[PDB]
Amino acid sequence: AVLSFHNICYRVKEILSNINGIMKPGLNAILGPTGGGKSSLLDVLAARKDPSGLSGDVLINGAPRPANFKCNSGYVVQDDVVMGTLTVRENLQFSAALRLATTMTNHEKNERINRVIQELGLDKVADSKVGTQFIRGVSGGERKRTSIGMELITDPSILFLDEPTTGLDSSTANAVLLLLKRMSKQGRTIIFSIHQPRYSIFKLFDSLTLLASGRLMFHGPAQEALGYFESAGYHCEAYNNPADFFLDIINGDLIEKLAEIYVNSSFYKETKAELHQLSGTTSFCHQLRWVSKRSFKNLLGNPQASIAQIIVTVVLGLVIGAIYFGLKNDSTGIQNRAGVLFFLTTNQCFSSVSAVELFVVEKKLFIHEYISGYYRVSSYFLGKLLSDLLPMRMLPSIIFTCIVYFMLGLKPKADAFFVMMFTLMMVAYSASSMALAIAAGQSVVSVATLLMTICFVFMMIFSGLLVNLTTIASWLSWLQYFSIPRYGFTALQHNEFLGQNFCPGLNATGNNPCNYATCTGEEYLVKQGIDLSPWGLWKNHVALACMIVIFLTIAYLKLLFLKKY
Amino acid sequence: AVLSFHNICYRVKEILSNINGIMKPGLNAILGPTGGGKSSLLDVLAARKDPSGLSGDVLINGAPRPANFKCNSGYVVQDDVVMGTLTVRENLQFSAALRLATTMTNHEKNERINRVIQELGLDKVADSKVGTQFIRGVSGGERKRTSIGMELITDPSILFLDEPTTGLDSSTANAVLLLLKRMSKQGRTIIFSIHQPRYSIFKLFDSLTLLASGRLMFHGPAQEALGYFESAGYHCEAYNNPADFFLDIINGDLIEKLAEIYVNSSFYKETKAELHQLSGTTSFCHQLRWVSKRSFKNLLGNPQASIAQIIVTVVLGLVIGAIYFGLKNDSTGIQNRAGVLFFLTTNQCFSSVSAVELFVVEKKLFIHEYISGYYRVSSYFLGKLLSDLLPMRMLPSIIFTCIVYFMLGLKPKADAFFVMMFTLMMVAYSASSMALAIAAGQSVVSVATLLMTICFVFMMIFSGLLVNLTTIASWLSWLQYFSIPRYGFTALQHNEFLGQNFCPGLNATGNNPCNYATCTGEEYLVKQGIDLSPWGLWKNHVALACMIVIFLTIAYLKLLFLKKY
Ligand SMILES: Cc1ccc(NC(=O)c2ccc(CN3CCN(C)CC3)cc2)cc1Nc1nccc(-c2cccnc2)n1
Ligand SMILES: CC(C)CCC[C@@H](C)[C@H]1CC[C@H]2[C@@H]3CC=C4C[C@@H](O)CC[C@]4(C)[C@H]3CC[C@]12C
Ligand SMILES: CC(C)CCC[C@@H](C)[C@H]1CC[C@H]2[C@@H]3CC=C4C[C@@H](O)CC[C@]4(C)[C@H]3CC[C@]12C
Repeated sequence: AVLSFHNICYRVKEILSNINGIMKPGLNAILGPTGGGKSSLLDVLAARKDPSGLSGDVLINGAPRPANFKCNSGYVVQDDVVMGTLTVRENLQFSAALRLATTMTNHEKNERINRVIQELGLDKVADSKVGTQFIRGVSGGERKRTSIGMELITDPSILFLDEPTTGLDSSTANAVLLLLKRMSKQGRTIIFSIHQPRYSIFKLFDSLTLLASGRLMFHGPAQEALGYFESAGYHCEAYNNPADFFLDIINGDLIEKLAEIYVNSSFYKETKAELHQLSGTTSFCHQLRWVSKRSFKNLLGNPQASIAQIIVTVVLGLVIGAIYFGLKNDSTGIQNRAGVLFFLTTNQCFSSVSAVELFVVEKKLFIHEYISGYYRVSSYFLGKLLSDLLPMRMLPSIIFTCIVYFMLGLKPKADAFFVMMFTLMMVAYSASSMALAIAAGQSVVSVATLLMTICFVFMMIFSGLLVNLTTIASWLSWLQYFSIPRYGFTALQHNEFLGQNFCPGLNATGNNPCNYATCTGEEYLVKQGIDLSPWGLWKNHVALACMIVIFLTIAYLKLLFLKKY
Repeated sequence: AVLSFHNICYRVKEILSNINGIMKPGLNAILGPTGGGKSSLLDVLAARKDPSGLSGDVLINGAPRPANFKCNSGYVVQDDVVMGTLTVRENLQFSAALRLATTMTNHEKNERINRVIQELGLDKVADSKVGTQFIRGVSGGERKRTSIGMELITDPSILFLDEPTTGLDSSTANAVLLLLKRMSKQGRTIIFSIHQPRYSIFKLFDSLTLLASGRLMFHGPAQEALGYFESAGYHCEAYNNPADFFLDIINGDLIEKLAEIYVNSSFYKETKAELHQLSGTTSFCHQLRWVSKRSFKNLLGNPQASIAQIIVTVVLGLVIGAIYFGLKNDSTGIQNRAGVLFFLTTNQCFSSVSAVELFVVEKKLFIHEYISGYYRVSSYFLGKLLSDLLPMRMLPSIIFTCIVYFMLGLKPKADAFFVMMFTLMMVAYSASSMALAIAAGQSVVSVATLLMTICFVFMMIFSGLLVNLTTIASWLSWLQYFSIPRYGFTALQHNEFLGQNFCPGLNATGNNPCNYATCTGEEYLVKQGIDLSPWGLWKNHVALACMIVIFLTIAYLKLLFLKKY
């Protein structure tokens, strides 16, 4: 194929202006400083910029662009979207399992990818972890071509690369481009935007589209690539870089002085002729099965934050298991259970600040994938929390009630012990479902951690311990239902002080003199304003279920309405 | 003033090796890549590297370095050390007020610095805020020139500049380079290390000392600056950068091939001739008066970290003031009073995370000023907390207990109001001192926060409310004394349960049947196990003062034993 664009303009102040470059198959390039449009019109061609400010017409061999054009062409980006704790043969496995595996069977995807790993120089390191900045692995010179093949699995026709060789250890930074030379001969239109090449590839190109000050510059066809500026007064000369002086008139030795050449130039007079010549979603249930495989294999591969909520949980169980040990039934038994039941509820809230890193640590990965048509939004959101949020906020609840229960000496039944295990694994979801809502769809975390714990302290006040709720008169008992650690703390106190006594040496079973005593259980709950009825126990657990579905929806309601551009 | 160094070696693996350069008065330079040794030998000549790993010698006009060599030579650095929210005239005033003017009075410093601001291009914007990243102001081309004049006040001999043009908006990047030429004509030996110049001032220098791979490289003299590489095979050619092709040898068109030409070059053999020829704390009381004037001015002009700790104090005072309001003396008066006293002492303890930014955010400021001999460490530390710690930890305490005391209805005495205002501003310093102890002398905040709020939860348990302390049996009750909000909570509970009744309609002054009642005040305190005597109240305050003196001391001790190099 062949790309072209005529009379392109754009606004957010008008950013770009009328440019009319052509783009033949081969190996193109975009040049210029960072302030110009070296990173702008790449997002115009690949349907990445917003179609509001776009005015001109961009063509693909005379025909206009299809309605599915962005999901057939690669967009290898600068910041690497390859997953860290994953195998390379597993990483290309994930790309092949979504874009093209609708009809071909499971021994047809593995022969197409072996055609790719036999390219790229990859068969030596084909079964290693790619490594992160935190864990050593495959070096940075070999991960950029690893991300190239992830969008080469489907058969493309344009590879919109996005400045590969920046911060890429220049001794082997050419190894990406000499690789790009040999793959360009098969009929691929490599269109990218390199960042400050010195001299070496200035002959090893096919067509430049240098831009400066975000306005306009040609030199579309370029193998001579320098002859346009040696007749304009401002000459690049002996002992001068050719690729740096061209934009040095804004660097201080006007750009309008070299802009005005193109009314009477040597390349504009032929390109307007051709540009005026030609002027006239699959298998939903397969998705969240395979999306579930990455986030689970990511957790096993990185055992530094996974065990970090297991050790600090079972250590904290033993400290509460050692401070409290054999709590008695004396006069200091009401206060001794009011604390240890308050600590288990509040720790299940405040240790759920670490769910902000479930969506915001890889927000750059998500927007690139959904715009490339891998999976639907609801398949990501129903699959992500089903794989990481559930089995990391459930097992650190049942270990944290199995250790503590037979060390304190609570009510030693069988059904009343499976409720305390149930309420902690329900309040920890309804605490984490709050953190998922005010985080998803952002870029930083230091405005969604100072905001969340400043709202988790206003929930800690109305909790039936520091207030004694049935004393605020009218206009501040309607904030009482908005606090998550209430409903866990009430249901934990309901099955705890039923049928117990705290006045040993006397008896008040049915003969109760001497008021202002609080020595039996069932009068203590009356004073704290909670119902003495078996419906009143399960009233909280149907409230947290409605607190989860409300909060989890407005996460998924805001993952749809985000700027996917 | 003339520098000379012969056969320098340096080990942390030896990074550096034998270098043989001579530095003439004029305007020198240091070139090369960032991974090499351009940023390494600047800290060797300017006495910033430690003299341990150094084996070679440096000479100032044949004499070695005196014991006071770093206290006459400025070290203008690449990241700015100018105070952001301060005016330029007072900023250069502070630089003059410490180094030289102990004998002259206050009408000689402005006589010298008016000559300085008449240079430098300062006479337009001499009286504004210089600004920072977060708050705007004077542009970057004027902020870097302010640091130059800041260490130009005392009459120097060498200005060891430290890569000025890093990220410095190239159209006026030559302006500071043009400014350095004119001041150098009067006996200023400028030694700096530029970062990738294009072509222009490469000829407008006096003596390069280009280096690469941290090993060695020559061209000491520089007036032709290119005549060496046209005789070495790897010739810099027409239409090629001369500034890069000298160091493009690290990219591979071998660096060591050029080093073998250095045993037979035209500059190795005559430089060894001369180097083998020539080889054969003031007014301490005045200091902390003036140091406190800066940081107090840094609170006035920056109303984003000062009034932010007043609004969240007074919007919290009403929320506490409205939840509890007119607390009674009936049977739910104990729990309703122990809550709000627990929430006041812990809120002063978790409001200590906002004081670890008091030393950490300006460590790069403190290291540069102490090695240049501005002030002693005991003047900086004792001058810091007098200005930024005292009037910002006390004023959000007495506004927090005045607005709530009559709002709740506590004991309406006169002296019992001056204990609650006193104890909260006594627990606040001891809380802020502990956050000063495990932060002072570090680089990142996110280690001294997840280590400190993991310790201020081990103090929130042993706090007289969630434990009922006389049940921890033997071997964890020795951990009872290591917790800061215990001492603030007991002394607040001591003067608030003394002399009241929580048993309306009955009376237990000397007639108390019906045990487990807690109808009087003094039965509640003995049930918690605190001393019911005027010694036990003031026992906590003398314990808190011993906590302050211990923690403030190790803040001062770990400031001394720091790697100031
Ligand atoms: C078990 C508990 C009970 C109460 C509290 N918090 C408070 O008692 C409290 C009091 C006042 C404020 C208000 N603060 C005022 C100033 N502004 C700026 C911020 C909020 C906040 C919290 C924390 C905890 N525990 C807790 N909190 C956070 C984290 C952890 C934790 C535990 C284990 C592993 N990792 C983290 N544990
Ligand atoms: C703004 C959003 C996030 C918070 C929504 C709070 C609401 C939805 C929560 C707080 C209190 C909860 C209610 C408390 C009482 C009951 C019991 C029963 O009669 C129906 C459910 C119902 C009515 C709960 C439904 C969910 C509930 C109404
Ligand atoms: C490193 C620090 C925090 C712990 C060291 C202990 C210091 C800080 C604290 C902990 C317990 C405190 C002691 C507890 C008991 C008393 C009461 C009286 O007899 C004199 C003060 C004295 C003796 C306190 C002095 C300060 C003290 C010793």
